[PDB]
Amino acid sequence: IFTGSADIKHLLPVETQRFQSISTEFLALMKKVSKSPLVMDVLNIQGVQRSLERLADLLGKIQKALGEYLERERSSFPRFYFVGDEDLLEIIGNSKNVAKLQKHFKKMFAGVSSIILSEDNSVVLGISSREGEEVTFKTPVSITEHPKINEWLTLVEKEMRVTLAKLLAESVTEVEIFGKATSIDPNTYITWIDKYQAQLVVLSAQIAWSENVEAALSSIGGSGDSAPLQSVLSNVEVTLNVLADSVLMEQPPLRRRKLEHLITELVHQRDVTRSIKSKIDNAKSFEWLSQMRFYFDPKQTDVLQQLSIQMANAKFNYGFEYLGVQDKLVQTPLTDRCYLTMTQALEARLGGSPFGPAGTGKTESVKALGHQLGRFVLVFNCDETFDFQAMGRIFVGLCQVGAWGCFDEFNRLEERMLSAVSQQVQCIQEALREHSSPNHDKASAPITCELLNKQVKVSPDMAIFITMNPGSNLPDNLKKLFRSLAMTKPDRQLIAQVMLYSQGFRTAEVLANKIVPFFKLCDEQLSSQSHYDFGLRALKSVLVSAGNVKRERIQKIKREKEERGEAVDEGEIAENLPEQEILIQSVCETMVPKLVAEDIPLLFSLLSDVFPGVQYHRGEMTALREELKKVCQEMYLTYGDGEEVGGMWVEKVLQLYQITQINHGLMMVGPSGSGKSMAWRVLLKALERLEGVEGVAHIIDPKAISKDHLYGTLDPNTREWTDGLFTHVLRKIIDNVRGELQKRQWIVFDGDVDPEWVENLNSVLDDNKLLTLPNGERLSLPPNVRIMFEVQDLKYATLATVSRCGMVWFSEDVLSTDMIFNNFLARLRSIPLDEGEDEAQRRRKGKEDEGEEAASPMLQIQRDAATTLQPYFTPNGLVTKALEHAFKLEHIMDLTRLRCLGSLFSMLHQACRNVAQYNANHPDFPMQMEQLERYIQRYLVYAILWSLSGDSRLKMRAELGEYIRRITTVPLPAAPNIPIIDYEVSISGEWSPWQAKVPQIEVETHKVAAPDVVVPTLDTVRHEALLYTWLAEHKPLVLCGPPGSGKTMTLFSALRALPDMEVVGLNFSSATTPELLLKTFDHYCEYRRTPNGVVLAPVQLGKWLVLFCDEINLPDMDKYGTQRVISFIRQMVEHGGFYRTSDQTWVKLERIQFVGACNPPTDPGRKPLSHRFLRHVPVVYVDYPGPASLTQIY
Amino acid sequence: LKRTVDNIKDPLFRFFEREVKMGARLLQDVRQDLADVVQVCEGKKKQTNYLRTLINELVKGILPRSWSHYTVPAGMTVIQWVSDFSERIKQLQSVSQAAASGGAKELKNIHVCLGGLFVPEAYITATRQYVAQANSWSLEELCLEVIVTTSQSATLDACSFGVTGLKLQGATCSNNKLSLSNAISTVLPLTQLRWVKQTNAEKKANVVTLPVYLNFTRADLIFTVDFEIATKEDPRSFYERGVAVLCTE
Amino acid sequence: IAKVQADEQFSIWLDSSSPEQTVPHLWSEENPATPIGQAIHRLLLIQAFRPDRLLAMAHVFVSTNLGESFMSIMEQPLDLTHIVDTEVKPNTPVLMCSVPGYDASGHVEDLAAEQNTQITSIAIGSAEGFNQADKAINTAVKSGRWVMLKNVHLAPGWLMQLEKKLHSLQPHACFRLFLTMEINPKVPVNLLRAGRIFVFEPPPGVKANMLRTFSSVPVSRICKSPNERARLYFLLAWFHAIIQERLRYAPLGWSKKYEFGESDLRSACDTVDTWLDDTAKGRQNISPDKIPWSALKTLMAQSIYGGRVDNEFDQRLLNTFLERLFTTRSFDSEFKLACKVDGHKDIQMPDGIRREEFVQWVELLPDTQTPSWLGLPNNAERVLLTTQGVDMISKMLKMQ
Ligand SMILES: Nc1ncnc2c1ncn2[C@@H]1O[C@H](COP(=O)(O)OP(=O)(O)NP(=O)(O)O)[C@@H](O)[C@H]1O
Ligand SMILES: Nc1ncnc2c1ncn2[C@@H]1O[C@H](COP(=O)(O)OP(=O)(O)OP(=O)(O)O)[C@@H](O)[C@H]1O
Ligand SMILES: Nc1ncnc2c1ncn2[C@@H]1O[C@H](COP(=O)(O)OP(=O)(O)O)[C@@H](O)[C@H]1O
Ligand SMILES: [Mg+2]
Ligand SMILES: [Mg+2]
Ligand SMILES: [Mg+2]
Repeated sequence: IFTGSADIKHLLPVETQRFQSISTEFLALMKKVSKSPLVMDVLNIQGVQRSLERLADLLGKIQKALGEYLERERSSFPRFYFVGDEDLLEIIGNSKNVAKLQKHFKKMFAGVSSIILSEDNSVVLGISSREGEEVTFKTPVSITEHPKINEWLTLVEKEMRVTLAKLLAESVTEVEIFGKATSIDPNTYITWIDKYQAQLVVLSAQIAWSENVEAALSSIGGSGDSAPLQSVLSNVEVTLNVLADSVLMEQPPLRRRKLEHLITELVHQRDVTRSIKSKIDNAKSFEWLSQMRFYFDPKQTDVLQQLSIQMANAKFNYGFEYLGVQDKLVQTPLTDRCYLTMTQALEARLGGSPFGPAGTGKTESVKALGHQLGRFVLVFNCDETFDFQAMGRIFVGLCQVGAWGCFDEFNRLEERMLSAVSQQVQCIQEALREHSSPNHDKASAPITCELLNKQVKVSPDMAIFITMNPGSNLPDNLKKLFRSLAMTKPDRQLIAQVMLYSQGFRTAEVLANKIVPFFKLCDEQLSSQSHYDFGLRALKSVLVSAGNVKRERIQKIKREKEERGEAVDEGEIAENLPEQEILIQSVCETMVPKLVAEDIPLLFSLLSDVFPGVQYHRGEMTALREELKKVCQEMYLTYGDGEEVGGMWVEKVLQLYQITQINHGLMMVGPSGSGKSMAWRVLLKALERLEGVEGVAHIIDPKAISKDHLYGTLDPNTREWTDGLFTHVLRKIIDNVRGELQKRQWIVFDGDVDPEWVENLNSVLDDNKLLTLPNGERLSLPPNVRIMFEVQDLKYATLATVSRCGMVWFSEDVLSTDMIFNNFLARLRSIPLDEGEDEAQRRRKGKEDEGEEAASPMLQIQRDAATTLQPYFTPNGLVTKALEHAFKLEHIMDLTRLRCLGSLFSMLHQACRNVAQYNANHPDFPMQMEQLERYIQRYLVYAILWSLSGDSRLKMRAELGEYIRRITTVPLPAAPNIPIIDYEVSISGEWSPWQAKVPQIEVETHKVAAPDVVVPTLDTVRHEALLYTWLAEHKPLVLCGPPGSGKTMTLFSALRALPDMEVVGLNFSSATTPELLLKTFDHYCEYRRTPNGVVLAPVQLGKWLVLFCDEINLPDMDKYGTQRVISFIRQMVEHGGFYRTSDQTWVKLERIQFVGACNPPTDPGRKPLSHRFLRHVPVVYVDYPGPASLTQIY
Repeated sequence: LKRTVDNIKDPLFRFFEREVKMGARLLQDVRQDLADVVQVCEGKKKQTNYLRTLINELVKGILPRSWSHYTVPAGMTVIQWVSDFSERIKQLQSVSQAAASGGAKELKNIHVCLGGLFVPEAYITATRQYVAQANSWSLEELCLEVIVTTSQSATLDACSFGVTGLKLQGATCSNNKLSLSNAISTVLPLTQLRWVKQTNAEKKANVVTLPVYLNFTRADLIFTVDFEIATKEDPRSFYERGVAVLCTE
Repeated sequence: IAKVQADEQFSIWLDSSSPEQTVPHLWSEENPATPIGQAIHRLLLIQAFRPDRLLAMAHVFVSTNLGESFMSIMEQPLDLTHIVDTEVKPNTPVLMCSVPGYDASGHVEDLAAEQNTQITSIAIGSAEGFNQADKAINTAVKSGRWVMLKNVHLAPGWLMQLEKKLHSLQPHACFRLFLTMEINPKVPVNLLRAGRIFVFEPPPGVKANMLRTFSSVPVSRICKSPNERARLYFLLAWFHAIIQERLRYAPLGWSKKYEFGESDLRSACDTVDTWLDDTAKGRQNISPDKIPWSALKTLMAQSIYGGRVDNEFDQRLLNTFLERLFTTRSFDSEFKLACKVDGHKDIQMPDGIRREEFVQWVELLPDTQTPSWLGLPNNAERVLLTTQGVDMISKMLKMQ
């Protein structure tokens, strides 16, 4: 407290002097203790007990004196009860730096997000909203003349209320002219709307309408003619026509929101006036009394008693609280009933309890009623993130300032919090009931309640609302103090109709009656998905987007006509314009990216059912389409338009682009191997080539590192701050050391999403676009930065994170097997296998690589191989049918298409490398295409069997071999009773049994059963060949099988057989974490700062380090089902590197491999590996050797 | 049900597929639990905690909470539940046979007992969309007209669908006209649900809106039916006496 | 089957009001069955034929086994005198559980009044209430005094602590602790197990409900000017009864059991007071046309009673009841509170214009209430009965 702000010492000089004296004594004592830290030595210090007791007494006195000072400051300015002790100390302590107070005005006030100071920052000219709307004080508050924070802040609040009252008086005086008129000039009306604040505009129009109807009903009674009421309705309709004409035009966002609020108001006013139908002729009839009426009395000296809002019996006063630009609600009959019930409860001094299913507008209706009365409503979310310790302070604040308090879902609280908050609500509500007691002296009414163990005065204007969700009921103590209301079915049709009318749609009613049942259909006919949201909020967002689409079409037509010689008329353009097509376009553009492959046909079927004959045509994007095609050609990817191959992938990348345009945070939640990474990389490169803005991506696996290593941490002992990986990246971009802003920065995460590492990201993904650090820094998200999540699923993701982010679902149908086959063939025909660093950058340096067709003999050999493989890699090619059969077969691991396909491609690469080594060993006789063909066809069959049935048992390997034999024409071995997988393809096209390659070794007398002797058998040599194949391409080969089969010994023997190979055994267990791999890298490797970047390479040059991880399955999953070390290995094998937790820099691996062994995942203690990890690993089922192999070995 | 390209296009097929999906899951679950109970009572299976509590509930007649994955009347015993389950699964088998062999269009001509279905409101939604798709009509311009036909297997129009098992509480439907009855409940023979184009005709005073509750507990509302008032009967009498329609009794 | 077809009086017996008292002999046996055998055979016959009468027949079976006067004590009013004085030990709390909305503290208040024993009544729920409770418990245990602890269902943990305190405590011979509750699952099992339990339920019926209503509403409150005020209360009282009794016949009466209770009655009384005071403005008499009928009907249908109602058909029923009762026609001499009652003769609203006249009319109501009073069909009772009958059997299965 006394070393955080210098002004705290000035506020409390006696206490500062006292603490300085104590601190001196305490530091001397602690030095004495540090000299002799033994507990017996400390206990033997002379008079230590008495000194510590005296220090405890004095320190308690200062802490109390400080608490009393804080309580006095809170009592002087009751709104300070809404900020904590640290925030309050910041507010009073930072008196000179007024600009530090602007971050707390949102907690204290309703719509006041900041205050506008003078040039010298000594005079508060006015207040400002979060949107930007400002209210200039009639008489500005002078901080210099009132230096105390409480004094000038109270003057700011009082001048807020007085200004609002005076501006409302002026606005009402102006709008009475429009009310008493038959033709409102659009320009004058828009000028009036621009002049006054949104809440004052809506309130003035409400006051004018209430005054007119009141006068009319009296006139109707005497005259006997309904003419006055008809005139009121006419005027409302004329003003509504003017508002519609204005809202079709192009308006500023603030004026647009004001127009929408005014339209929502006037629709309700016209409805009420039409309800002329019931033939009311008296102003005291309940058909008029039940309506909320506004009686403005400008002559009243007290601003809080100038405007009266009366509904039925109840009669409140406008609190004149600046609400900023709030979201007005469509005044449906359900909301009318809510207003009536809550006002009746408030007049009866009872609280309100709207109950119903979530999303029915309960807390929104409570907040809207509070804002209609000019009150400050605080909504307390009763989820797990509930401030229990602050509840008493906030309750005292509500009682003292006369603010409203709404609980989002009071039944979500746990039993202890529920009971305590119920007791507090009960005492406050009993105090409120005390105000309806006539015996209590009205002249002097100090009604108080027992809050925070003190008598807190309760203002009559405050109220408590308890929104509940049945399935349950109010606590037994609050049942008799609260009036319940069933808000169970919002009138979505009228909400949609009024919002569509406010967006300029002429056929608002038809479109509403279409779009509400359609959203019901989608919510009940689309696959149960967590990211699906067809509620009222989503419907409102869709309607707003449809209005935006309508206005952009209008602007496009207007610009086209301006370019031509044709005249321009906004209303004419709006009339000759399809509203249904715009609504369907908005619905599709909002929902299709989130849809799984099965739900798109369903969505379009339900759509056609509701909208018959209306077709959705996707926007044409020829420039980006051609850039995408060029990038896909460059990256060997497959491109297609519409129904062509790659069409779904291209439409997915276009959807991802539109989501990047709309949102700043977004997710790709397709399954593994569905084209997410290629989609966003190709989009980044296409945008780079199209817009000319450089694109940089920061793939940050959030689970390979801890939360502290991701967001940074500060030492509590020394207050030393460390930047985490994400914070370091964000700060780098914000620093703009190398003009980072001038470049498109995408922060991709590429890891599982859980409600632990995204909590700090919630404010970044929200509209705030701000990262709050435990240090206290507030890092603003730059406009170019795009936070991107590439995930497999959303099983362990919060609805908050899903809602804050755009959604693009990459169903596995997006990526076709033909597309992967084409990619493999193009890469084989283009990229030479033998060439490493050379001819790798030459691919980028050459746009078409003219004159480099015969780059190497390797390239020619693999091009000839691709030619022979081409026929088999067709839509109905042997590979496809075999892959379908592979899916039919059961496997030791969860089968994925890309695991098998990658294993097959690596085996084919090894086949062409074998052709190359044969050519090198026989310069005189190159392998003629004749033999090459036979060999490649046979090796293709071999690779298909060993890649699709590698996980399968011997029976299923035989089944796949028989299926291949049935469905192929290549010459398979003619063995009567020997499996095809028992044969090797030699260099020549002929097969050769594996048993021929098995030698007959002899073991010495000792070491007879040594743990390093491996007797060569058919399984041993076969698996060793597979290891050599898949380790030539440095894949994370995994052998799985029952215990005792020989996985560990075969792996170790084969790895040690390789000369340039350092084998490191890393036994995994449930306690295994990535720090084990980091320790292994520290022990066996070194980091070198190459010009490209940090490279982690083995200390021994010219040798590849293999990390034999003996039990891949064992590492335990989190409570969200994720093995952190497995994710680390996946990152290091996919992205080829990781991130140092000390430097926050990318470290690229060099000459480092991974090999794993497992027991079947069905065994106890073994967890199934993630599909994003299994995609890269080739898994082989090492079954028991069998009678012949056992016979040979033993 | 065997999903094909044309089958998935039919809303009724999709509904029936979801129904039989849920039915099969519960069928095997309940059958496995009963088989375990038989094994324990035969003496060859040890009473685990779940087995012990299941046996206790079956002996006491309390409906097991693991069972009843669909909407069931509250407080109902195990016997009533297994009887209803047998009837529902028999209906699902019959529907399965019609869909598999009778063809997709037969699903339009088959009479469906709303009580047997787990989600009959989804059936009513499907029927509405079917009519809309066949007649190229927009979905929201369709309103439901109910015609109770005492003639067995009464002709079904293109937009008229047959529903059996409907129970009328406290009223007797004669010539598609309701008359207050002192009987406990009158079974409606063959209710015909016809999806007609919505008109601007003003609802007559002799028209009553009756809720079609899922079961006798009146806890789940499926839809509403507009019926004609016979003789000089006030609709307020129908409101006070609690006249309604039950999918199952 | 053969006996059913051959019998000629079987049809009239099946359509009889009380078939359990005249069950025909429809079973075949070698030797005449003992009276309990005939009782069980009749019970089976009633369960098969007329399940609604099963309960009545079940009582007959109990009588033919445990005597005709086995249950006769229960219909008699509870005599807490002897039970509390002897049957209850000083260290055994007397738990007095009422249905939600009912009160049972008045019983022991009158018990202590007639027993001339000092009793201290304490309302539980607040910390000051807890301190008053435990200090009064200590004073009474050391002085042999009676303690009342009202609404102790509000503090379950404090109830557990009280049970633990009473277990070790050794009270005086005249100490008596009463704890009143509204039957909640929150009540500790150990407290219920270690204390005498008394369950109180209100006497069902429109007459009893209206008598409870008139008693609760202050006489002076119903006597305030204008003189029409009393009549309004009467209608309101009637309305309250008509709905609360109708709650017994759910789901036919109300689609679900709403918590229509004292809070709604107080809110409706307050609404009537406010609006009638606004309309009258001090006049001693106002015309029945001047009463804000629309205001009362709307506030009771959407705010007072309609707040709990979430079904649209229940709301429709509530609106129909309010539109039928609260009109100017209710101030006529021939207004019919309930029509087609029992199929013949209909309830007429009392002609009087004073509170005492309305209470007299309530007290002279015939003790022959049927669901036709509530607007329900007269067979609704039968449905209720048969449900209860099935329920009994279900409970009898759970005691197996
Ligand atoms: N080809 C072989 N030559 C020699 N011994 C073999 C051979 N195959 C299996 N064995 C024996 O079988 C056992 C295999 O041990 P090991 O290689 O540790 O099995 P594993 O597959 O790692 N089983 P686990 O780690 O328990 O899941 C040893 O006792 C070996 O001696
Ligand atoms: N447009 C394309 N044309 C051809 N092949 C493609 C295309 N997109 C992707 N592929 C192939 O499919 C593979 C998987 O694609 P990608 O790496 O984008 O998957 P992902 O969705 O990010 O999966 P994971 O969850 O494993 O990270 C690519 O490595 C490539 O071989
Ligand atoms: N009368 C109305 N006009 C416009 N929108 C409404 C109306 N009623 C409800 N909504 C919308 O319905 C949603 C319900 O959200 P909210 O009220 O916060 O949750 P709950 O309904 O569970 O309390 C809100 O997003 C709100 O925009
Ligand atoms: Mg909500
Ligand atoms: Mg990826
Ligand atoms: Mg091993």
